[PDB]
Amino acid sequence: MRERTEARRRRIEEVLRRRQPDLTVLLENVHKPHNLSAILRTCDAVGVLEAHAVNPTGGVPTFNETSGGSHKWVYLRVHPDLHEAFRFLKERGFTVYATALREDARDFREVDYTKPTAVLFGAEKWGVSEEALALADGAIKIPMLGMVQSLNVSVAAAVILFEAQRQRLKAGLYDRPRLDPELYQKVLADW
Amino acid sequence: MRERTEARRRRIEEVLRRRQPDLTVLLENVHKPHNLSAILRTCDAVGVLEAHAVNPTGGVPTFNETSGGSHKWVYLRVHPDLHEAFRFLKERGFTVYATALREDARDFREVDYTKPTAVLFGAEKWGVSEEALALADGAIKIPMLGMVQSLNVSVAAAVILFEAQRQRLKAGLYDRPRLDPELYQKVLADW
Ligand SMILES: C[S@@+](CC[C@H](N)C(=O)[O-])CC1O[C@@H](n2cnc3c(N)ncnc32)[C@H](O)[C@@H]1O
Ligand SMILES: C[S@@+](CC[C@H](N)C(=O)[O-])CC1O[C@@H](n2cnc3c(N)ncnc32)[C@H](O)[C@@H]1O
Repeated sequence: MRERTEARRRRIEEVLRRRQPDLTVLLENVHKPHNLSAILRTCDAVGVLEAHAVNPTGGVPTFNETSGGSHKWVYLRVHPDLHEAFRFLKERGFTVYATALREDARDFREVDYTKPTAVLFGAEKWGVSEEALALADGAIKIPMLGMVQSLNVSVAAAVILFEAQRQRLKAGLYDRPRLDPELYQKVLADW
Repeated sequence: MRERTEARRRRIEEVLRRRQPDLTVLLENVHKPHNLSAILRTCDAVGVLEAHAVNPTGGVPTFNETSGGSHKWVYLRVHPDLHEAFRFLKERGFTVYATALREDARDFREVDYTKPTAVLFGAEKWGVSEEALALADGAIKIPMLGMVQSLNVSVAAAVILFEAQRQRLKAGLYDRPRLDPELYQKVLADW
């Protein structure tokens, strides 16, 4: 009885209480199942409730590599195209930053991730599309101090999301629930 | 002539001038070529000169996934076993922290990465060995605020190395060269 409630029940709610409905990622054409799986695992670790994608892993979400069965816990909304994904996020109050390898992008640590924020990541071989850069509210970049031009996409997603995790921990966002009662009770129900 | 010198020559030295001889990683039994490749790409991005491993990808370093040909730039020293890798690092003044999923590990952001530091990472399916934990100077952990217990190893390596990159950028370690003349001229030679 308490194994059923004192454990599973209590730990799941504890985690649900740290879910951030206003922190997310938009994945544009991320092709490799290992990147999709690792990015969702990272989303779970920083409390992302639902992630977004356009054309993930061929068209249908496909997992394999990481995933402490992370896709079991992080919702993944797939959009028909980039404009719909942006319409969806903007209508919900998100500021959307595209990640870019351009030298004119803003340093990723200078963004305030405690505000509703969605960060867009692009295809492994060629990055965020020109279309996506045009839609975004700004472009951000992670400093590269060596010879290579870019990081693995899952890695870039983690560097940015854990800076968001750092800021929100300090700001105290994880200290109290941030899901309305209906949403909360509804996700509590699935988990 | 200037394409040969003004470009290749100048950009390579610029990067060599940011290499950190006293910041590294020790990879214990990291099996997947995509993790090894992504971790070396991350090492390049934060200025790691040489990385270390015991039993990488089956025994012989094997790359495939990431690598802006990152293995072209980051030296990888493979050791016969864990004790030799530790002897090698300790004799050189490194403090070695093991990464652990234990709840008694220190928060990774509370480590001062501006001192000579080596961070040890373990096998994808089961983590750092009990032997490695016994050898290490301390254990550190990245906060996990969701349902999953761990992050992808390459992801964990990047979260920790970019916190090191953040601290060293502030401390000004990347602002001046930190390689002795012989080492510098020698790596300059290969690149
Ligand atoms: C292989 S990279 C970009 C590749 C593209 N062929 C290029 O050379 O611009 C994949 C992706 O990496 C990202 N990304 C990689 N390194 C990054 C960095 N240093 N800062 C910000 N985003 C980064 C993008 O978001 C995108 O999802
Ligand atoms: C799949 S994980 C650990 C797996 C192991 N089966 C376990 O459950 O403890 C691979 C590895 O992840 C690391 N690692 C993963 N998440 C981490 C976190 N939150 N903090 C510190 N190290 C982490 C380790 O360094 C190691 O290289």
